[PDB]
Parts: sequence; structure tokens; C-alpha cells
Amino acid sequence: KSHTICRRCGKRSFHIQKSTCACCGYPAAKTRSYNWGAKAKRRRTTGTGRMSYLKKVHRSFKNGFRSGKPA
Amino acid sequence: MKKIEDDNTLVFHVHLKANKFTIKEAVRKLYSVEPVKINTLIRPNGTKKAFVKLSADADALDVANRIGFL
Amino acid sequence: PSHKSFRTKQKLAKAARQNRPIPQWIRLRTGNTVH
Amino acid sequence: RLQRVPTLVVAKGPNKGLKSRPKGVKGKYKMVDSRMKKDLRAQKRL
Amino acid sequence: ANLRTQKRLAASVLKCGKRKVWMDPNEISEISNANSRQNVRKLIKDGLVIRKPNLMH
Amino acid sequence: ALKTFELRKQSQENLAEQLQELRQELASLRVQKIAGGSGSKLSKIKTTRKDIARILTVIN
Amino acid sequence: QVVTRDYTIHMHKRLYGVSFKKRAPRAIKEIVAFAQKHMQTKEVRVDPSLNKEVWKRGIRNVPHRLRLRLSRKRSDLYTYVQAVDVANPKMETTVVE
Amino acid sequence: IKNKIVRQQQYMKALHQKNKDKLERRKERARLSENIPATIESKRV
RNA sequence: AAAACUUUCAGCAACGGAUCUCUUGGCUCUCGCAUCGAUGAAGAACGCAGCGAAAUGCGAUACGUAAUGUGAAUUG
RNA sequence: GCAGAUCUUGGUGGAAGUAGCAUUCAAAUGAGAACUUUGAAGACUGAAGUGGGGAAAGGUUCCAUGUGAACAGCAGUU
RNA sequence: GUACGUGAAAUUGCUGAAAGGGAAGCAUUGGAAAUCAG
Ligand SMILES: [Zn+2]
Repeated sequence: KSHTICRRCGKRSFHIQKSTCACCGYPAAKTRSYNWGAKAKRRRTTGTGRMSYLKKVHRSFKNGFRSGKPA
Repeated sequence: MKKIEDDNTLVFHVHLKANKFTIKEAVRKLYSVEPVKINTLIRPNGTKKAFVKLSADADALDVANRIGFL
Repeated sequence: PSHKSFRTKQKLAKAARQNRPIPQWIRLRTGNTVH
Repeated sequence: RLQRVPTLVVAKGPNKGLKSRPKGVKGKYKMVDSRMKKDLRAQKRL
Repeated sequence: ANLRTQKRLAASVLKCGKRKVWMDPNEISEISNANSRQNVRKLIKDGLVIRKPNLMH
Repeated sequence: ALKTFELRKQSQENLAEQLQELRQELASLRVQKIAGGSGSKLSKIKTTRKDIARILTVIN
Repeated sequence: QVVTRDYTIHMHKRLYGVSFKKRAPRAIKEIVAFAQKHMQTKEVRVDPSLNKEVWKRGIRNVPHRLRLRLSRKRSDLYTYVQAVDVANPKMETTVVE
Repeated sequence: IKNKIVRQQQYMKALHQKNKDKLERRKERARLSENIPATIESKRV
């Protein structure tokens, strides 16, 4: 085996010898991405997972991110 | 069931982070029974199993009846 | 192999249990799918 | 250092509909399907 | 019927091979019933299953 | 089950003893499910879980 | 109907020229064929003892003549073929009581 | 199931499960006086 | 030179999934607004239902808790 | 607005049912036994095993029970 | 009848009718048989 599971992206693209993921570039701080790879971007961009927190923010915006309790 | 009626050992499905010490405390504080040995394994489905051997002063069948899974 | 990380045991178990017949009552509640 | 220092394949039978090096073919090779004969005569007339 | 499991158990109990294991051909019903290792020892002492002796050298 | 307003009308150690009691009851009910239970017990499992959540919510 | 008789079979003339490896299987195929023709019963059962005598000298060597016993045993009418030991297999067919 | 391949697959599993269990009871059972084929004539008003 | 076989035509039955109608989808245009993250994001993994594999939801308070609204369901 | 583009995608033909792909007996089980099971006989590997274990690798593939859809260049009770 | 709306053609089996001496398709003119306007 020349690749193993990547800790960041969870794909079996972590090169053992180079100790680097061919998919997301782990362990570089930034994610690997390319503008020639348009289909690659859409495979892992925002919305392909849960977006649990962004859905909360979008829902909170309308009321002005208010806090407290109703009367 | 064979282990319970033969070796006075109760078999539990325990938490993944539980170690032999915590399983002993949990069994002791949940059933008022003192274990003398705990041997654990990880099942292929990612769940932990604990063999809790009881003292000869206690009967594993009695504890099993009390729990209700007998 | 044998000396396998525990995450692998969870990883292998979930992958296998996905291959599982979909319950009969599941279908009765309108619709449920594969894959 | 100095002293140290194509095969024709017809697209038929098993060789039809290929994409890469076919079976039992090595080195430099060329493919022919008999459709390019019409183009070959045209290029000669050119 | 299928006595493959019995043969494997009989070989394990007798500590011999499956080739040395011999079953009574007319007791297939009781042999098939015996499915645990304790039952295999039950049959063996009854003589229903016999370990074939070694031959010559 | 457990009503949240009467839960909020109690003290923290009383809420702790109720939580301990409910966790025991949940453990017994899940024991009944593995040993073969009735629909009433299996339906009681979910109510007990929500009751634990309400007590934990009030404590927090 | 039900009757038993002792026959002898000229196994040599019946396996003449047969391939060596098939001598024993072809021998059994002829005993059953011999039984079917003589006793006019399609069902034939070969005694395991008679099978042992055919195979005693390997798969290629089959005795030239065999003394066989054929009986029209009632079904559960089939011919049961079993070996018979005689000093010299050259005698007539006899009607066994 | 809005997915046509999946609803077909579940039906075939359902059909096999039904047919297997119908004959599980049928072989267990094996009545004529009570259970008689009802027809349109028998259902005539 | 009858039958079989071959072909033609018609009927019926298959095989196939065209056509027609449809459509909680796509595509295009226009309009309004400006809001991710060390107070841990996007993404990944694993889990959670009485009976669940996907998808959805959620996180050991786990197909949800509180609160407010509605007012009598859920539904295989 | 198609007859064609060694056209695209799907469907279906003739070729063509064509090219082709060391066991024997009795018994048990079964709707069904050239292939399952047991016993007998005959053979094959012959300690360098068709033996018995591990590493790496696979991931449940171990065991028991049931079924005989798809697998099986045949079939099965597999 | 879930191998589920409609269900074309290619193609296949069946029945009916007819043709058939090393191709077939087609065109023209009529005959026969069947069937339409009538
Ligand atoms: Zn990665």
C-alpha cells in the first residue's frame, strides 16, 4: 500500500512515504484545491457535509442575532 | 449464560472508554457486588465486552435474576 | 490483519452493516432507498 | 557511452474498439481499420 | 445426514485425524444428534465412534 | 411524565436524586428490552429518555 | 416370481480389449447388465462384498470368470447380485432353492 | 419508494418473504367445510 | 408431387420500451438583503429511534431538550 | 423534417445451440443423489507434503441454523 | 397484477392462408381467391 486513510479528509489518499494527503494536502494548514479542478472542488465544498453551524447562523440572522428570552 | 452458571462471571456490554477499574466501580456501585476479576475484549463491531467474575460470597445467578436479564 | 486500530473496527463494522436487508415495515412507511 | 547507447496492427476481431496498447503488441506501433484507406488515397491525390 | 461436524469433533476429541475416525454406519441417527463435544465423548464411550488403530510402521 | 415547571420548582440536589432514579429506571427498561419486553416497556424507554433530558436541562 | 439361481459369468470375453483403467468399472457395468438381461428386472443391487472381489486385484485385473448369485427379491422386484465362492468357477447355472 | 429500482427491489424481497411465510404456515397446517371459495354467485344480493 | 424447412401476408402471444400525455426537476432572467471561524468554522469519522439499511434529523440531554405559537395528533 | 456521418444511445437479430467447457458398491437424507453424508474397496500427495503454523494482506471470510433468488464454463440437499 | 399508464419498430414463437427445381425484393398488365365502396 502506498496510500492510507487521511486523518483530515478521511479518504484513502494519505501517502505513507511522503506523509502527505494527495486529496486535501494534509498536514498543510490549508486545504488542497485547484481552479483547474472544478469538479474536485464541488465534491468537497461547503454543503457536501452537514453545515450544522452555518444553518444556525442563517436562521439567526433574520432576528438580528438576538439573545434573551421571550416575555 | 454458560459462564454465569459455571464460573460465577457476569458478561456485560460496557462503555468503550471504560477500563477494568471503572467497570469494577460501576458494577460494585450498581449491584452491590464485589468482583474479583475483570477481563475485557473489543468485539468486531466496535463494542466492548467485559467478563466480570464475582466473589464466591455472591452468586452470579442471584445478581442476574436481580438485574432481570436472566 | 490483526493489530488493527480501534477506529478500523468501527470503520469495518459500519461498512459491513450497510450491506443489510431493508426492513419490510420500512417500505410500508412510503419510501426508503439503498446505497 | 556511445556503445552503451513500427508494428502494423489491424483493428479487427479482438483488436477492435481499443484505447491503449493492445495484446501482443510492443514498441512502436500503428493502428489501421481500413476506413483510413479512403483518406489515404485522398491525401495522396492532394 | 451431514456428519462432517461430527467427524471434526470426533477427531478433535480423540486427538487423532479425520482418517482414523470411524463411525458406526447403522447409528447415523444418534451420531447426527450428537452436536456438542460432550455428546461426542458420550458416543465414544458407547463405542459408536471408534479410533482406527495405526497400521504397521 | 415530568413537567418542566414543577421541575424548576425544586432544588438542585433534589433534581440530582430524581436524575439518579431515572437513570436506574432507564437501565432496567433496557435490560427488559434485551430479555424480551412488551410494547409498553419499549414505549416507556423513550419517555424516560426525554424525562432525563428535561431534568438535565433544568439543572443546567 | 421370487427365485434365486447361481450363475457363472465369462468376464474375460466381456472385458476383452477394454482399456486397463476401466476394467473394474466396466466389470461392474457388465454384472448389472448381465443381471438385468437374465432376471428381466431393471433394478439391480450389487453386494458390497461382490464389489470387493471385483476390486481385489486392482482396477485393471479382473478374474476371468465369476460365480454369482442372482435373486429376485421383492421390492420395498429387484435382482440382488452377490458373490459366490467356488473352487473352480466352471459349472452350469443351477436353480438355488 | 420514489426510486423505481429500490421500490422494485423491496417488493421482490417482500414477495419472497410473503410467499415463504405463506407456505411455512401451509406446510405446518398440512377446514374444507368452512373455507370454501367465494364466488360472484355466492355474493349475489 | 404431401410433410418438414424457407419466405410472404394476416391474426394472436412474446421481446423491447418508442410514442402520447404528464412533472415537488433543470435552465434562464429579474428583484430584495449581507450573515462563517480559536465563544472551534467548512470538511471528515463515529454514533443515536420499540422495531432502521440509505437519505433526513440529531449528538451519550443523541430522528431530539427548553421556550413561544398552534390546538389534538403520530401512523407501517 | 435524416437512410447513411468506421454517427450517438438503447434495443434486437443471422452466425448458433455453433466455437467451445480414479473411481466402484451398499445405506442414510431429500421432491429430486455423476457431484451431499456414513461404511467397505481401489487409488493420489509421501515430512521438499495436497501436512501443520504464523507475517504481510483481506475484514467476519471462523462457528451454528436455515434457504437454494443471483454464483457454479455442469450441478447440488451446494 | 408491482417483469404494473399508453405500449411503435427491430426481432421471436404459435395458428391460418399461400408460394417455393441454384437468390429475393420491385415495376406493368390482367386472372384467381379474399375483402370494400354499393
Ligand atoms: Zn486528506
